[PDB]
Amino acid sequence: ADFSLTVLRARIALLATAIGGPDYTPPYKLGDDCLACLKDLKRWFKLVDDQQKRWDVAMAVAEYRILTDDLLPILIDWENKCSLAAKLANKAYYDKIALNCLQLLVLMTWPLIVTEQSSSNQITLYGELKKHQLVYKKTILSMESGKVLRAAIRLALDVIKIDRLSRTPRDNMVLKLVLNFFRNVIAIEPGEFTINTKKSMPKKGITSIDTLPPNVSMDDISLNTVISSFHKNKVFGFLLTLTSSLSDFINIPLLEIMFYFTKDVNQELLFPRTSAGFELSKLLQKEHQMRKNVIKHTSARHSRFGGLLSIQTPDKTRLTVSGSQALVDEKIALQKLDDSKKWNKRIIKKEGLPNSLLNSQTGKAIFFTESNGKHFKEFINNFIDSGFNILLHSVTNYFTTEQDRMVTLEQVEYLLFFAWFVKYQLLRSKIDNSADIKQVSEALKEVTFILVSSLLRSAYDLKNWTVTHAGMIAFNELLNLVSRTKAAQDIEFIVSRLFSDERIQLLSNLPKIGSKYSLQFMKSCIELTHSVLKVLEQYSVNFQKVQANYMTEPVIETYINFLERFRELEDDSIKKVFSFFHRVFVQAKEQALLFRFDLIILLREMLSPDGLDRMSRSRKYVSQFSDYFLARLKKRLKKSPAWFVGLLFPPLHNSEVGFYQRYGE
Amino acid sequence: ASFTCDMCRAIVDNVEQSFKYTEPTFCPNPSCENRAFWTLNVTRSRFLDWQKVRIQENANEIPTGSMPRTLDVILRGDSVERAKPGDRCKFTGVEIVVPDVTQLGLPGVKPSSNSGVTGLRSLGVRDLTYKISFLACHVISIGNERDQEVFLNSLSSDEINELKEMVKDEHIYDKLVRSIAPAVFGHEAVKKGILLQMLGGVHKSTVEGIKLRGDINICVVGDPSTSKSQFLKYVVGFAPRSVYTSGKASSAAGLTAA
Amino acid sequence: DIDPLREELTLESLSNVKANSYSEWITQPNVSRTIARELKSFLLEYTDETGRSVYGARIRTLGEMNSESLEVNYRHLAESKAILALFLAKCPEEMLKIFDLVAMEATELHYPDYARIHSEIHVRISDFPTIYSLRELRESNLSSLVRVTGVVTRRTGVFPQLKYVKFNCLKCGSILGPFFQDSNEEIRISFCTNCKSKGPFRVNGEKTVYRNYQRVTLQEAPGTVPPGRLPRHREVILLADLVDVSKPGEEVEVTGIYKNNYDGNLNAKNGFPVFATIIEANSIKRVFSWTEEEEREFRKISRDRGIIDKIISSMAPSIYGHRDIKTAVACSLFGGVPKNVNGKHSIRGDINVLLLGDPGTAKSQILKYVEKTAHRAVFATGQGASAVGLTASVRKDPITKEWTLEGGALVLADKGVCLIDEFDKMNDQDRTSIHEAMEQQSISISKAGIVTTLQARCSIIAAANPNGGRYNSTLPLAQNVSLTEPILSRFDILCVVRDLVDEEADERLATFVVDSHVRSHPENLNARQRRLQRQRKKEEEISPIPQELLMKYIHYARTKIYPKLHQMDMDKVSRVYADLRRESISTGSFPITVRHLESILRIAESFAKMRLSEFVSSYDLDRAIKVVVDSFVDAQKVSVRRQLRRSFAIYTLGH
DNA sequence: GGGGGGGGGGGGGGGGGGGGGTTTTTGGGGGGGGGG
DNA sequence: CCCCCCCCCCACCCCCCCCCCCCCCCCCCCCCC
Ligand SMILES: Nc1ncnc2c1ncn2[C@@H]1O[C@H](COP(=O)(O)OP(=O)(O)NP(=O)(O)O)[C@@H](O)[C@H]1O
Ligand SMILES: [Mg+2]
Ligand SMILES: [Zn+2]
Ligand SMILES: [Zn+2]
Repeated sequence: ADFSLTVLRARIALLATAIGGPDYTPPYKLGDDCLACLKDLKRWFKLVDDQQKRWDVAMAVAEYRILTDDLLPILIDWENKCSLAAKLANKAYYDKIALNCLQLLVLMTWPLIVTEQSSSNQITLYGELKKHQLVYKKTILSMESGKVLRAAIRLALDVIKIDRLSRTPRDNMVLKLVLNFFRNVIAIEPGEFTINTKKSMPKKGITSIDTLPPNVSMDDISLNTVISSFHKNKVFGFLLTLTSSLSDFINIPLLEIMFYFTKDVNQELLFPRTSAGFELSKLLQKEHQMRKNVIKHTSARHSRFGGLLSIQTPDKTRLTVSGSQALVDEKIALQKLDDSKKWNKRIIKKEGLPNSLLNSQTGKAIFFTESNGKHFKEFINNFIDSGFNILLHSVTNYFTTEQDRMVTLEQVEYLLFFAWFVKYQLLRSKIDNSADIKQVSEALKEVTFILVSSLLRSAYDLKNWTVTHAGMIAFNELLNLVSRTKAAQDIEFIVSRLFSDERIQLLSNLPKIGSKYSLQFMKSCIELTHSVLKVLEQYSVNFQKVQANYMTEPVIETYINFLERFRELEDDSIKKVFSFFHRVFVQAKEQALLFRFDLIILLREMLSPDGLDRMSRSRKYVSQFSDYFLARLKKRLKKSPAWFVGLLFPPLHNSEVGFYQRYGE
Repeated sequence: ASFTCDMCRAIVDNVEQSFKYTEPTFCPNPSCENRAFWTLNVTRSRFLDWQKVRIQENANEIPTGSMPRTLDVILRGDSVERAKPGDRCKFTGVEIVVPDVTQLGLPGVKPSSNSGVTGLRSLGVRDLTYKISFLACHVISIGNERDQEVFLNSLSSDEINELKEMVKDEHIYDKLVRSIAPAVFGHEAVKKGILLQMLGGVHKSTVEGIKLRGDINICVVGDPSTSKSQFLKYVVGFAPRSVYTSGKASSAAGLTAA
Repeated sequence: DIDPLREELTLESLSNVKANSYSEWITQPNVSRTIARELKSFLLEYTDETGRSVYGARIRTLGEMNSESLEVNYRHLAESKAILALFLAKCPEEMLKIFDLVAMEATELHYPDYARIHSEIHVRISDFPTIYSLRELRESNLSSLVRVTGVVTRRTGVFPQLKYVKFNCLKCGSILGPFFQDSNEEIRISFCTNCKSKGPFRVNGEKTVYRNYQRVTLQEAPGTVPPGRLPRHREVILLADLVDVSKPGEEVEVTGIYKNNYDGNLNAKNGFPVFATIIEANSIKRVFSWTEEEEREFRKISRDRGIIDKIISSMAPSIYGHRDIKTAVACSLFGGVPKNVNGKHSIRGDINVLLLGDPGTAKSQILKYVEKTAHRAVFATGQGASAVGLTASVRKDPITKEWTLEGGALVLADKGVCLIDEFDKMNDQDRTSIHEAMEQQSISISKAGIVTTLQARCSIIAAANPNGGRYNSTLPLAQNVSLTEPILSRFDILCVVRDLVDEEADERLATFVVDSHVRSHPENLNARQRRLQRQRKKEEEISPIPQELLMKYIHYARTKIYPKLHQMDMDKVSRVYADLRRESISTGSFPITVRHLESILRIAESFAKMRLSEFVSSYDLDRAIKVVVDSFVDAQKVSVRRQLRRSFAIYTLGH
């Protein structure tokens, strides 16, 4: 009962007074028995919140501001003691409270996850408890430019000094704990607005998803602040020299840190591919095209002017609409008579991991400042140039073992980590000849292919769609790299025999199921399919034997459902879809399968003035496709008036007439 | 705005506000059943200084003496109270529509009762209407600091040097009097008096509370042939915080206060 | 390590605020218990430099007065445990809630069973250091303690308001626990806790408790608002002990909490989410009260043989000469004794004075001084005073839609003075409104169905120029001034003020005036203490007793002392009045009337009042006769004034 | 390997309950006009 | 020219709406042909 809660909160408040405080003689000063008090607070975390599965101490500690107002002052001033002394060299004791402060920071910043196994109290407290971690992330990054980060690296340097031979299990743990601190500080991200669904929605939905507490802004949490404070505390230098020193107890958290940096940033944002103002002018012109389009869809006189059109149909019957512009344009009248319907078909629905490229909105960029972009890109450049192959070899040499116990989070973060840096180095090398494909050579060592294949095959068999999607992404970048090294030249021939049979079948069956899943799932299926087809064509066991496994209606449904988002897709993705159509329809000549009205509607909606950019290369491809498509449909209808009705339906799987429908003799 | 739920102590925060007083539609707690039962947390929520001011078309800009057209201007934050009644001002900011917030649905208010717009689900059968208002982010007017430091420390150093080159002149006193009312010829004694009126005496308060007048009262007796009103036109044109009035046109009340 | 219901903290921990907000810190129960001990320690162990506990003495006084209010000085809290003072400024609603409980505990310790006399105590914060004008209030002041000045423009009636209220649910077990009512919002019951559902509700009949309530509109003082700008205002709410501590038209200084609430009317008519605002008062100020030592100082100086003359010299000390005017003003300002003969005949105690004379003779300045010095005062020059603006008026009440009275100047200054400068400039219809209030000491309005008589117990002091702008000593009084006999007779001291060229008199006066101007120049141990000391050093050059002492002495003498006539020289006053009447047969002379006979007695009583003497001595009566006879003689034309002064000398130069 | 049937979730419709919906007199001040 | 007068202006049923409950429809999964 809540009496226990007020007793708890009272205890935590008294402990908050025991830690320390400012001294007017302003400087922060530790309390008497400070180490015992910090130990008792750590005890409270284990004793209550872990062992009873509560998070009540984790809430109370935020209420009484212990992290922001004691522990960060302690760590920053201890860092100042050690750094000022380092130029000049009872520290042997104060080092202990600094370590225990870092332990408490790792506890209070520990990434919260809620599942079915989480307690009722935990899932109740989750939403507000996340907010205090966001305050912690802000304060950790901002306070004295984040000098606590320098305190953390000093605590790590104080075991890196003693040899690889010297470091005890406790020293190894301390280094791993510092990595968990950096990982946590990166990893905190705003929570999701978790609505109760017992009671029906009112006449207005949710007012806003915003979960940030009032003293936080999303810019405080943005990657710009992380990169700035990490650069100004040389965290990047620490990580680079740490991975340079890898010659493996800590390898999983270090991998995890690189995942947590990469997980939501797009590689091409780090490359250009008055300039900002010029581009603003370009943006304004692009939306002005939409203005001159919506103007034609707008009444030239006021809304109450209200002249009535009547559409007489081809039969002796009449419809009526009020569209003032529609009086001179039956196109508008028809689509308005369609939009007038009150009816809509009812539509259908559909956690222990963070948001990422796996599930963001497809165009969701991160807006680096130029200095932060430079600092981040040079850091990951130096990482590729030093740490990639050894770290990937280290963690994959682990992960070939213990696959059965590889938790889902660990799987998805590993696959995404692999894919992101492979894609990045390919892009940097396509930009600069000075950058080497072989600097990510560990990707191609067959152990890696075997592991990623095992993860994809197992996740598909286990119907783990999350890891399935991530392994699909990893396969896309692996095949991308493989095609590049095929041009750069043996391993290409080797994998080009290993992905035979069962792997062909599995890859063929991802886009059969993909139509049921989110837009990013479908996008990754399409991307994989294009990569697979270009790889197999570069090889070209038989080409027709493989591609026939793809050319079937469930795959076409995935392609159409992906293409329904054309306004929100990128031009290159439309190009990829229409190149697939180009092969299937023009070259492979299974043209019957695309004579279906969903495509017809979609073609008109994007070729309409309300659709694609007039000067778009993808518009050029859709126009080029559509002329030939209409010509072929005209031919088939002239040869088959039955196909006027067949256009409406799935084609006939009763082969005895199905062949005739498909080809028409 | 920021609200605490009635049936559980959870808090919604950073709630943006429409023109109506806007309360949250859903409880953030996945356990909770609440909709639309709330208490506003006055301490966590943030208000802003707000002030409506009504302006009318300038008297010299009306085309043929018809009625002046009017507008409602909203001032906020640091920009409030810079306007004043009867002041002539220049504002800049946003031209905005302001809905009839009663018609839009509002806690504790029965709706009000030109044809509006309807069909919007919040309105049901009602039809919404809009006034125009101007959300002004900036204001200036376009129509006694009696300590040396608070005056001097506002000046440009150029102005400081002009002041120094003026006080250096031993016979500036003559130059001041000849700078009074330069468009009227002669009458040195009157000009000297007007100088010694804009330069007042030092107002004093006695230990007993009895005040002594500092201001200086001057009379300029003259035939209607004399260039007499020129002095009043000059000093009302020149001197800050001054007025012109005519003896018979103004009554006793009209002079002191009505 | 500690009982959680009695865990407590150090003072340095309290300065080490570590909740998100001040209110979250005050309500944290370990902090709250510590705050309780802290304020209790302040009320116990804070002392005056004499070593006396101030709040010991104040609590003692509170119980002796059976008061619900404890006056706490903020500066005493800023002087000791100043973190509590900061909390009190930043978060008064919580902090006063704690401090009230502490004050009740302290007085219950000092007076056992004071819970039977009042169940609750309110700490009335005073001397809060920082002040705002109503124009100056802003968002950053919301829920802060503020100190504000204004004039109470409109005071509503005194009402009972619910304080602790139980409610009945008509479903389930009906009774609901006591909600505490605030000053802004009705209690909302979204759901009944006992059946966890919506429902209808009623106030409970088993128990409920009430507190007094009164709204006041507080407005910018007319001289404080800059010219041209409109007066700003706020609603002030007075609760419990504070109701009727002010009345309409009084300037007040208010300490309270600037609070706000949602109001759909304000939003509706303005179209923005903009909230109504109030000040919930926690103290109200109008200076004329005194301490026991101040009382002893009055008793000490009253023994002085020259005290009447030292008072008279102290009247308007920066005005030279005019000792007759200073005497008339002194007599008026102390006043006589109002009397009521078995309830069958009531008699005026107030003394009315007319300052008639030439321009530039300090008459207006004397009246402004009296406005400075009198405990209730109002000032209204000439054409600025209408008949109903002087006595009283009726208005169609804008919120009640019925007729109601509005008290004029002679109501506002009841038991006080009214000061009509430039009295000869009034319209005669305005002037003749004075009569009833000036003798019968009442106003009898009968208008718009209202019929009632108000009290108007004023001493009126008026200043006038003679006809044509200057006096003429070859004319008798009635030809010097246009005022008729019924109004002249009511001004029962007359002072005639002539501006004559006289070389050594003008020498002395001019010397005094230039000395006064340098003595009043603005530029002419801490600095504030030193400056107040310098002001006292300047003041004792011209005021035989301190002006601050003189105001409280006047107020004391007015309220405590009621001199009896005794041992009366009945034959002397009779012969004085008989001779004054006989020589007043001169057609234009000052019209001696029975109210002047009673004026001698009022003036003698006022002189005994100046001595704090409950009996009128022969010296008081002789000085009164000297004043009245000199006032009569001075009004006569030069053709007869020597002969009359010689004839009357037997009554007055014997003193 | 595809189609049918069974079972579960989600949405929509219908019903029921509830709450909301100006002239005439009197007094005062100020302005304007007329008579001595 | 001054004062007084007098004139003017002003203060219980029905509809909209919202909530609750029940049934039906649509999708997914499993079994049978
Ligand atoms: N005896 C005096 N001592 C000091 N100051 C004086 C004296 N007589 C006049 N004055 C000054 O004269 C000025 C005018 O005073 P004031 O009170 O207006 O005179 P008054 O009697 O009212 N004349 P008037 O208003 O024309 O009837 C003030 O500033 C006074 O300080
Ligand atoms: Mg005067
Ligand atoms: Zn809730
Ligand atoms: Zn109930």
